[PDB]
Amino acid sequence: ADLEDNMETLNDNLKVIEKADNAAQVKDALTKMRAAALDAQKATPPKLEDKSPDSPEMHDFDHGFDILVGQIHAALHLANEGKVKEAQAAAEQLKTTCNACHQKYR
Amino acid sequence: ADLEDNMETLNDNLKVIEKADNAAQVKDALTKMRAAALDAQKATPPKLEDKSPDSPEMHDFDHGFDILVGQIHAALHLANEGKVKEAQAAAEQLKTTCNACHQKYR
Amino acid sequence: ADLEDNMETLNDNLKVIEKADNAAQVKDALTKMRAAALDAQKATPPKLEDKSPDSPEMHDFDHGFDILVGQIHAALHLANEGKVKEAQAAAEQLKTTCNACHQKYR
Amino acid sequence: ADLEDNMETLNDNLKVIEKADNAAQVKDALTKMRAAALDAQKATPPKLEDKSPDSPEMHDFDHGFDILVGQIHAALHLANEGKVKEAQAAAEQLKTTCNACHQKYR
Ligand code: HEM
Ligand code: HEM
Ligand code: HEM
Ligand code: HEM
Ligand SMILES: [Ca+2]
Ligand SMILES: [Ca+2]
Ligand SMILES: [Ca+2]
Ligand SMILES: [Ca+2]
Ligand SMILES: [Ca+2]
Ligand SMILES: [Zn+2]
Ligand SMILES: [Zn+2]
Ligand SMILES: [Zn+2]
Ligand SMILES: [Zn+2]
Repeated sequence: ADLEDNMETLNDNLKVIEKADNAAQVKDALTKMRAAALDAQKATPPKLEDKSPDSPEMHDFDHGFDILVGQIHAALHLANEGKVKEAQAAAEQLKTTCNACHQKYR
Repeated sequence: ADLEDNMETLNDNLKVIEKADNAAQVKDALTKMRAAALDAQKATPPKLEDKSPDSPEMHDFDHGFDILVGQIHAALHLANEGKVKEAQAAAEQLKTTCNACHQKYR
Repeated sequence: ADLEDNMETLNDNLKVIEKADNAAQVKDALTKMRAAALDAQKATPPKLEDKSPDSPEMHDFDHGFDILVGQIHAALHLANEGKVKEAQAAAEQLKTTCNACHQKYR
Repeated sequence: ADLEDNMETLNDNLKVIEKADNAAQVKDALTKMRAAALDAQKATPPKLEDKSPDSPEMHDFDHGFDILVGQIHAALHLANEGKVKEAQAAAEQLKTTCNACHQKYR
C-alpha cells in the first residue's frame, strides 16, 4: 500500500491498542503496525519527491521509520510478556515519533 | 507477496548489481532488494509456520532480515558516494547472510 | 567503567531527567546515559560468565542493550528539539527495558 | 583509552583477522573490534570538536559507528558458525566503512 493507507492502518491500530483488553489484541495490533511500517518504509513523501533518494532529508525520513519500527519492536516484547499497561504506554510514547516526522516532512 | 517471490526478487537483483555498468543501476537494484527484504521480513516461512510469532526462531528470523536490510543500507551509502565497485563488492559480501538464514530456515 | 558502575550512572541520570526543568539538562543526562550504555555493552554479566560469548544468552543480552541505547537515541532527538516533557516521558518509558534485562540476567 | 587507541585496536585486529588460521582466532579479533568500536563511538572527533553535540555532523558520525558495529555483528555470526573465510571477507569488506568515515571526519 501507499504512505496514505499505511499511515491509516498505523493510526487505526494505535486506537486498537488504546482500547485493547488483552495481550493478544495489543500484540495483534503491534504486529499489524509493524507490517504497515515496513511496507511504508519504501515510499517517498510528497514533500521530498523532488529530493535525492539519498539526500540529507531522505536519510532522515528513512531514519524516522527505523525509530518507529524499533519502538514497535520493544512494544511487542512487552505485549508478549503479558504487560498490557506497559505496552499501551509504549504505544502512547512512540506517538512522539509520529509527530516529529510529520512536523518535518508532512 | 509470497515469500518465494521476494526471494526471487532478491536473487535476480544480485545479478543486476554484479553486471551493472554504473551507479544508477546498482542503486536501482539495491533499492528493489531493500523492498523485497522488507516484504520478506513480514512473512512466516514454511519451516516456522508451526512456531508462535513470539519464539526464538521467529525472533531470529526477523533478526536475519535486519542484518540483510542493514547491509543493503551500507551498500547504498557506497553507491551514493560514487563507489560503484565497493557497492558491488558489498552485494557480493551479503550473500553470506542469504546462506546463513537458508541453512537454518529453508 | 565496569558493567556495575555504568549501571549506576544510568540510574543516576534517569533521576536527573526526572527532576530536569529545561532541555539543556535532559540532553546532558541522556548524553551521559548513552556513553554509560555504549560502555557497558562490551561487558559480560556475572549470570552469564560461564557461557559461550556467542551463546543464545549473550546474544539476547546484547539485544537488550541495543534496545536501551535505541531508546536513549530517540529520547535524545526529542531533547534536541527542545521537547523536555516528551524526552522525560521517553526516559520513564525505557524503564521497562531496564526491568526486562534485570529480571532475566541480573 | 581514547579515540586514537580504539582506532589502533581496530586496525590491529583487522590484520589479525587477515592472517588468522581458524575460527577462534577470528572471533577473538572481532570481539575486540566490537569493544573498540563501541568505545570510540562515544568520542567527539577533533574535526567535530567545535560543532554542537547534537549537530548533523555528530549524528552522521554516530551513524557510521552503528554501521561498523553492525558489520562486526554480522561477521561474528559468520565466525561463530565456523565460516572462517567468509568472516575474513566480512572484515575486509567493512574496511569501506573505515574509509567513508575517515574521508569525512579524520
Ligand atoms: C505511529 C505513528 C504514526 C501515525 C499514527 C501516523 C499517522 C498518519 C496519518 C493518519 C496520516 C494521514 C494520511 C492521509 O492523509 O490520509 C499520515 C500522513 C503522513 N505521515 Fe504519518 N503517522 C505516523 C508516523 C509517521 C512517521 C514516523 C513519518 C515519517 C518518518 C510519517 C510521515 C507521514 C507523511 C509524509 C504523511 C503524508 C503522506 C501523504 O500526504 O501522502 N508518519 N500519518
Ligand atoms: C540477498 C540474499 C538472499 C537471496 C539472494 C535469497 C534467495 C533465495 C532463493 C533463490 C530462495 C528459493 C525461492 C524459491 O524456492 O522459490 C530462497 C528461499 C528462502 N529464503 Fe532466501 N534469499 C536471501 C536472503 C534470505 C534471508 C536473509 C533469509 C532469512 C532471514 C531468507 C529466508 C528464506 C527462506 C525461509 C526460504 C525458503 C522459502 C520456501 O521454501 O518457501 N533468505 N531465498
Ligand atoms: C536505564 C536502564 C537501566 C538502569 C537504570 C539500570 C540500573 C542498574 C543498577 C543501579 C544496577 C545495580 C543493582 C544493585 O544495586 O545491585 C544494575 C545492575 C545490572 N544491570 Fe542494569 N540498569 C539498566 C538497564 C540494564 C539492561 C538494559 C541490562 C541488560 C541488557 C542490564 C543488566 C544489568 C546487570 C546484568 C546488572 C548486574 C551487574 C552486577 O551486579 O555485576 N541493566 N542495573
Ligand atoms: C575497521 C575500521 C576502522 C579502522 C581500521 C580505523 C583505523 C583508524 C586509524 C589507524 C586511525 C589513526 C589513529 C591515530 O592517528 O592515532 C583512525 C583515526 C580516526 N578514525 Fe578510524 N578506523 C576505522 C573506522 C572508523 C569509523 C567507522 C569512524 C567514524 C564513524 C572513524 C573515525 C576516526 C576518526 C575521527 C579518526 C581521527 C582520530 C584523531 O586524529 O584523533 N574510524 N582510524
Ligand atoms: Ca510459499
Ligand atoms: Ca532473470
Ligand atoms: Ca528503475
Ligand atoms: Ca559502584
Ligand atoms: Ca595520532
Ligand atoms: Zn527483540
Ligand atoms: Zn545511513
Ligand atoms: Zn537519530
Ligand atoms: Zn545477531
